Amino acid sequence: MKAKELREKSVEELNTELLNLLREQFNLRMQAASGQLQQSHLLKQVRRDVARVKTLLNEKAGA
Amino acid sequence: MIREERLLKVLRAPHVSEKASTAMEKSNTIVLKVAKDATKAEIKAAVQKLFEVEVEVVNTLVVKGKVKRHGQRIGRRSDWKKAYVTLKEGQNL
Amino acid sequence: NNRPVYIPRPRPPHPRL
Amino acid sequence: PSVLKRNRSHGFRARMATKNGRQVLARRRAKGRARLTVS
RNA sequence: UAAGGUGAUAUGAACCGUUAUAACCGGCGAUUUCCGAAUGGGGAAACCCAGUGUGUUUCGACACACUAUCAUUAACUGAAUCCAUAGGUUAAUGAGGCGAACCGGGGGAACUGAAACAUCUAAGUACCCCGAGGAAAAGAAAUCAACCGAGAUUCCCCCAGUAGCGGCGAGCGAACGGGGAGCAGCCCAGAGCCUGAAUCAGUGUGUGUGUUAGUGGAAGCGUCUGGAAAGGCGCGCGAUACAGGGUGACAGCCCCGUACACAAAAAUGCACAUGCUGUGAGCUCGAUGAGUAGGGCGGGACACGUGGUAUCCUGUCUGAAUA
RNA sequence: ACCGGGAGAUAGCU
RNA sequence: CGAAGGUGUGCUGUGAGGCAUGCUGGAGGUAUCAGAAGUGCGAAUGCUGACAUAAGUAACGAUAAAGCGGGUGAAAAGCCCGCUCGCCGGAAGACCAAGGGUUCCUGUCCAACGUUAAUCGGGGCAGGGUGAGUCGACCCCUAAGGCGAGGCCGAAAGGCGUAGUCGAUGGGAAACAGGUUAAUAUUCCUGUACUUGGUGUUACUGCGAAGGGGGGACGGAGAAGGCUAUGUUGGCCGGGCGACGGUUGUCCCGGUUUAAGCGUGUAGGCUGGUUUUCCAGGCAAAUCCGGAAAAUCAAGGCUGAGGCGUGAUGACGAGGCACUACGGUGCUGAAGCAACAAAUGCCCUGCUUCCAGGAAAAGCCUCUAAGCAUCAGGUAACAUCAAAUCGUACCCCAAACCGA
Repeated sequence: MKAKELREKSVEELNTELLNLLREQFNLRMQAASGQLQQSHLLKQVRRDVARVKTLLNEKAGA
Repeated sequence: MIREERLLKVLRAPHVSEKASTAMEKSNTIVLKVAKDATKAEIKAAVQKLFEVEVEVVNTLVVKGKVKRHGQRIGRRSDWKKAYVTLKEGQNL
Repeated sequence: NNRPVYIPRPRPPHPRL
Repeated sequence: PSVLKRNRSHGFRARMATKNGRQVLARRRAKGRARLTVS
């Protein structure tokens, strides 16, 4: 989904990063303790998504 | 002001133990494994922002790694910080 | 959850388990 | 002995302070030992 | 490039895609916690304490950028002593560390043999410190033997363990000349005629050759031993590829694949012609890098005792012209 | 005194 | 259809050796001819791995000492429960420092260890366990010591040193009663408390820093009294009438505890108090301190354990009442007062004597130049908060540190 975040503006990228970190990071981390998180690829997917988001905002803005 | 991103990147996960289960109702206290530093102010602000609960004081401790020697060379476990959070009246997961 | 740890094959004089 | 005096006499910083400490550390690094001075 | 993949110990669920957003490789980029030259201060290496400039829907502290040292340059201020300088502030230039040896330097032993021994090989070696560059160092003549001689230096072959020296005792090591890789000479010190015309550096253009991932790439079956054939036997073919490696025993024709022909969106080394920017065509006649050459006093050193001292730096005194 | 080197040292002898 | 190697036989030559083969071996060896040997081992107290006799030999580790009924377990003088005997008890007990680094608790196992044994353990595996404004570290200052910007002597070196710098085992502020789990309590829960700093409100309102004063901040030796912990006794409360002679009594068993703070400021110790003048004293400053002189009063001022009422219509509790995985959980829970002795603890850094004069700085009270003295700053009370970070398991004169 590289093109999805590539076109987004700085404010939209910040909002996406905020909502992702708030919801998905914990919804996978809290469930990762025990009794939940049947699918394990969600952690890797969210980590890659946040890494891609952080990769942006360094060249789109301030460069 | 503490950045919400920092608040979200200090709480690792709740710690499951029988002592924690007893404390859930004995004193309305919970145990959470948190980041290495996990300053009381930052973690308290994170808890208030996320769970919308009331906390007056949070205790902190560090658990030393346990040396493990099974078959191969000795091994150590990463040191982790545990926080006892006492909620005033609000009960939440 | 990660119950399986993949215990390795031990020595001839190993804990009987 | 005590850990304080041990570090002050043969610790990384203590040895590095003297001129010969740099040579000793370079020799150790060339040797490849995991621990340089202590701990 | 792609139909398999989430590197392994070391299995399992989990899913990701199948013809171009699975995954892998390479080029260009961003992030790059703490100690470590560690550079804001302290400090027991991976710890603590801080100071300024920016933005805070709780303005209780957070997040981003700087805060060590040498000499110099630019600019602004500024003592002795009016400008001038001593001193101060902002930005820049290189560096304090590591890396195994290679060069130039500053110091530097001990054991051992020579009748012990002055002295010497030992040994300017082991070892300590500074700079250095892919080479460094050194080197275009007041260079060498002197009566004939070459015209840069470096290294190799002998020349040559030869001449000589040494309580002629241990050992030490020459020169000239010849043959080889290689050759380039010079710069300005200074006036005119003539100009950005040769050469050099930078900046872009397009070509070739390579690198940083890669593509294609020839030809085989039967029987017996046979655990399985790649082994004996029937025979055919490829070969610009019978180097090598893997496949249930020894494989050219099972595979990777070697010969050979191709491949670059982007960067990168070298060779080209050129727009542009700077050092700067070519000719003439001068001219000789000055307190210098030389000499004297006093240091260390050619086996040796400043000595009859040719010579190496001078602590110090004298002291010519430039063919 | 220990470490690494001079030094796989040195004369006689086992 | 069986290579090298291993292992036996037979045939061979004067010999180092050569050939065939049974079995194992299950994949390489190599005719003849020439070259290189890290080339042929039987000892150098030669070096590395394994295996021996000495040998079932002393010892099984202070000569404090174990035994029985029941339970787990197949196996119990070594484990678990109950009973009896014994040892230490100014320790062989308990709490901290250095040191060790999870050895601490639970569940589970017997690969290896415990001088033989385990089902057990300071052993393996899995889980849990350490909660701090009041404990300490941390941080401010600091002694010896180091570094030691500038800077002096000094050919280079070397010697020395202004300021700063760290450097604690030294000085600087604060919490206890009861409970809590198998492992954590000055931390968690009820209470009452206290310290440092910021903001606002109310009321009053002379501060700064350097400059000073007391204090911080101190040595050795010697003796007296009171108080407290603690213990004995008396009364009181609850439970009892003795396996066998007596034992309703002048009888036996258990309890009769409560912290810090708050006001009282006593016993004791120290100082004699009030007013006025100067200081050439504190680098010129002082409204504070001390020194030098006058008038007045007698018992004023400082320090000071312990006891007293609150803290505490509490907790703690002897001993009972219900549910129980028999391990335990909840409720109630009577009395809780006097006399004596007394310490190394406190009054007490108190009192007498002495030479060897027994550190310094910071925080803290004092009034102090300019100025503000409506303001700002300072003081009394209330509300709001912040006090970060680091160890809080366990052993710690010992089975866990140092000696293998």
